[PDB]
Amino acid sequence: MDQSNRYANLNLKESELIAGGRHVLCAYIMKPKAGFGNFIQTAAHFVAESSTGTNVEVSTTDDFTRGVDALVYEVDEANSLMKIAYPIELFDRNVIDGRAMIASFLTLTIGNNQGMGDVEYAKMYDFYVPPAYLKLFDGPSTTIKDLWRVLGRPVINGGFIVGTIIKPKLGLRPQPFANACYDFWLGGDFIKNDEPQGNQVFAPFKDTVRAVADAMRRAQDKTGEAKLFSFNITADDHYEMLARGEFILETFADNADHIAFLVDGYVAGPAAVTTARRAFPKQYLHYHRAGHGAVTSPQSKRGYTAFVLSKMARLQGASGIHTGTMGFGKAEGEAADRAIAYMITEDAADGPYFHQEWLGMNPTTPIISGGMNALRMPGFFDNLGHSNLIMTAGGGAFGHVDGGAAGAKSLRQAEQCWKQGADPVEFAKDHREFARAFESFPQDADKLYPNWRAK
Amino acid sequence: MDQSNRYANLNLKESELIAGGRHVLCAYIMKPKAGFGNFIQTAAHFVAESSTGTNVEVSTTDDFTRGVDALVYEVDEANSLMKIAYPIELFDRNVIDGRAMIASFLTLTIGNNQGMGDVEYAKMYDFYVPPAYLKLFDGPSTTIKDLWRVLGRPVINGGFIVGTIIKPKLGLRPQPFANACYDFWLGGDFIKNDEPQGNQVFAPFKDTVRAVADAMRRAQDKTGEAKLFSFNITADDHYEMLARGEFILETFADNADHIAFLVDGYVAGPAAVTTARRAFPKQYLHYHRAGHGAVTSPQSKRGYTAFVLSKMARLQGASGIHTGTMGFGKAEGEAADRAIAYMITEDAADGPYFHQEWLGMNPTTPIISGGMNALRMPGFFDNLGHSNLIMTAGGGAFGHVDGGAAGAKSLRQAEQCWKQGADPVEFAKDHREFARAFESFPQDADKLYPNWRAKLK
Amino acid sequence: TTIKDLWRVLGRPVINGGFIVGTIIKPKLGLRPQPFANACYDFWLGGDFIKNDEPQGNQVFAPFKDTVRAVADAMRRAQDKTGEAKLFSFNITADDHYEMLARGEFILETFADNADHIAFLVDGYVAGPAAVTTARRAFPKQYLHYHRAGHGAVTSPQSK
Ligand SMILES: O=C(O)[C@@](O)(COP(=O)(O)O)[C@H](O)[C@H](O)COP(=O)(O)O
Ligand SMILES: O=C(O)[C@@](O)(COP(=O)(O)O)[C@H](O)[C@H](O)COP(=O)(O)O
Ligand SMILES: [Mg+2]
Ligand SMILES: [Mg+2]
Ligand SMILES: [Mg+2]
Repeated sequence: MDQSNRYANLNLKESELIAGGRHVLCAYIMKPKAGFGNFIQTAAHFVAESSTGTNVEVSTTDDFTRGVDALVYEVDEANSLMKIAYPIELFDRNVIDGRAMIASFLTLTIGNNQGMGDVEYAKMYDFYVPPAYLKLFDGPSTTIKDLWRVLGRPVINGGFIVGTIIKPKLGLRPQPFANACYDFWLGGDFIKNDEPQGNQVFAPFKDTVRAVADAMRRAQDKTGEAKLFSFNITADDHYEMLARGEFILETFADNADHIAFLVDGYVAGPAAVTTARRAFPKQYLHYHRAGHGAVTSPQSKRGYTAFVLSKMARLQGASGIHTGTMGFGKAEGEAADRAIAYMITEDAADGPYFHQEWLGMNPTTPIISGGMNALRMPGFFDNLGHSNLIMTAGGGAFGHVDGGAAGAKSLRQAEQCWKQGADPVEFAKDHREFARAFESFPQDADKLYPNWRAK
Repeated sequence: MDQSNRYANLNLKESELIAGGRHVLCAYIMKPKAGFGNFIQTAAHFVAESSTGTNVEVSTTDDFTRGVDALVYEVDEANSLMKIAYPIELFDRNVIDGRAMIASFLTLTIGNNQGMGDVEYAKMYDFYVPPAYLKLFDGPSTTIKDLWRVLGRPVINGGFIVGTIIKPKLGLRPQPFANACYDFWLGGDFIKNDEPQGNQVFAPFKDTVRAVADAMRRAQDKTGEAKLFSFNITADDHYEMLARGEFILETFADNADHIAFLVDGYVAGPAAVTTARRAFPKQYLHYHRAGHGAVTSPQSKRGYTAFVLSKMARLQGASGIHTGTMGFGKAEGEAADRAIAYMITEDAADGPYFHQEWLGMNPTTPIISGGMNALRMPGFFDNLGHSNLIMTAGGGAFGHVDGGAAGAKSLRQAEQCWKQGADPVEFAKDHREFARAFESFPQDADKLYPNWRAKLK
Repeated sequence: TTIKDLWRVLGRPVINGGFIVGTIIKPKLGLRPQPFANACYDFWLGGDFIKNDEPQGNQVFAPFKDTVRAVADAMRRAQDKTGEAKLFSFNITADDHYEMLARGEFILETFADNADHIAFLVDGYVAGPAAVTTARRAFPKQYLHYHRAGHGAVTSPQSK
């Protein structure tokens, strides 16, 4: 049944909808399935299933309901483009504090409409949130500044935070785990649990946290420098997350503010992210996005993009989120992904379709990870334009021929090489650890630098 | 770099892995991306990124780590098949009660491996959980039995629960909302919040809960029959969910056991499902899967299938989950989806690759929804084989020409027609509400029944 | 929770899983933490199930947490020795609702991966239904073991 006359108003202007500040805008790449309605008809049903309607008319509908209908206000069949305007009154609010929830946003904009039989596929590429709705989100409470302050760095442009992931992903018992932490910290700043590390039977949570706490104290006493750790506290059970978080902070004691909390936000869900954000607002919230690739991949024409996921995470209150290597690492990513970083860091930025004013909402740090090492870093920073971020290199550090500590220093020197604007191969002649990264990863060295070995 | 020698052991036999009861098995349909390694090489890296390794060798690796490596134990490149065995020691456990978490299962089996550059796509179609890992999951604490008991039905095979969704999806104010609830309950049993309904500014949560609570009392007093309602309590904030849930139960008072709690488990995540499951174990947990289509659709070759999503939901403790209309409704689905229903309801069932014993773990109700009406119901039931379930028809009920109450009765009579094995058109001549469903949805009636008008009016 | 859940842990059929061999640690009171745990290990070499005698808890000569830790170790040792699963029923009876939570919560964390091997015993007749309900609602996933000490005062045929 055709509901275009109700759910479609292409005479509406995007500029006025933004100026109004009473609508969330979303931009989709949608394709109707063969044997049903044309583009606007299918788009109309899409809007219905995403706001106020269903697949048939019902007597219970009144004029007030019609007033809050979402509306397709712009379409371009030749590019499969479909823009929809959602009145902000549609989105659910907390009874307890009147604040917004991303779960309601997801349910309407990217929920049931992903299972429509008359649609072949549809994927959100961008969305706009007006001021009245934006200010109702938590936003980040801790930022990279709080990490800079702990490291004794300038709170403004404090610079690059050298990081790694403890590898193997799983298998290290408590003390072997802590030993690797100590080694890396002799040359680096930051360490995160690999995403699945927690309370495995061969590496009990409390024993590992205790061993790492010891390793931090030993490393700090040895180097005279502050060291950071990001603990995975992900769990199905809200109270398990609290239990883990509380034990960590008590255990680390005077080093409690050296701690970040990692949450697998995509698989555990927004509910888990909000648990950490609200229970531990004074601890850096580290959003790990494992599993996101199922929808965000360009290979997928469903769900939403990495850009959308990142923008949402900032609203949820992620202190930092993985944004990818932007084509310079091992995972799917493009140089154009730099736009994602700007969107989560700046107070004003452009998306693929919408300009977003953030109204002083705190930034989310772009966390760079995925097959990175000292050799690949200069190219990466060139594409982004800055190094005010956290970069973790698991294999890149612990895969160094001279050990984790040397690996750490190679990452440090790689960024110093870019900041000096020096040539990597020439730079290497005065920095062994960086030069030794060439021998550690000769295939990367051969591709990135053609004749590094002779020179 | 090639890691086949470490992460691949094709000499392992599946029967031994199952008999051992120390491995979670997963079956994927994977395709390597062009310009990298062959199938087994790509499969090896996939396993590494899904268990103990990364894209390069590291000095920190010891033999104990190698002892817990996941392993590719079966492949079929001509069919793009890849089976992986995960040692159960890899999966995270709660510090507080030593129980399992689905979040850890997802992180390893379907996490980082979905973003691999050397893989074009990979999708989980089935998984096996041994007893030692299975018993560590919550499982459902409430089942349809408890809804049957309230309705005064037999607790075993209590039969069909006539349901609907309040439509419009959003827009009804508290009392107009409650009025629609009263109308439907005159002929039906069950009503659920549409998935986004909650605390909208035009329909305050507490005002609506109070209005619906009043409507239930009026409808039950009117019909002398018990009536059920499923409230959406989804929220980012764990404490918001508790606040909503606690207010509902107190408000309904002596009808508190008539209440189910709906959670948008896919978009809100397992954390939200577990909050409801553990805070309110005595209330029927209604898992709404909105958004699942992004990965479960056959159009997608990433993530996991609807079968996997449903199987996980049983472990998480869903009292019921939407399983789709199996090709008979408005959403993407196939007739073969009946197998999903069997997997979540039976104590033993076969998946696309693995046989699963549930060891007495409680069943999860298949909740049928999505463009269903009285006309489409007989066909759906024929494919499934039973009607011991909940079916909700929003448009099918409130889209009835004679109103929501008539709509309810049409759904009731439609199911009565299938169990009696009667001819729908002939059945209609003695059942008005069912007959009026033809005139309500003539397009469906014309295709499903060719000359109903001649046989009726 | 039912016997089905105990059968599942023991690796028995969940339907008609059969006889669960059990005992009570004797002396009723007097055993210090390690001698207590030693008796647990001994019995578990041939049996499945062990319950605290009804008054055993936090006596000054057998601190609760010290004993819980010792039994947990004994369970691991017994299970490693026999390759068989072992069950224990801890008395968590108390006047104070929050004491019951404290005992139960400490036990489950301590036993960790063996947490589902634990049953909770409550002296339901003398402590009352309130204590039974505390355990039932706080720990629905743990086998609730109702001990009826004192019941004889009214239930005895001698009493009318
Ligand atoms: O498990 C891993 O692979 C990593 O620890 C990187 O390890 P390596 O440094 O050894 O590659 C990260 O979790 C991924 O980068 C996540 O991907 P993303 O940031 O794109 O979400
Ligand atoms: O919002 C809706 O469209 C529904 O209320 C159906 O309404 P109608 O009865 O009016 O069609 C259900 O939430 C969908 O069935 C969900 O799909 P699924 O069950 O496949 O997850
Ligand atoms: Mg990782
Ligand atoms: Mg719905
Ligand atoms: Mg006794």
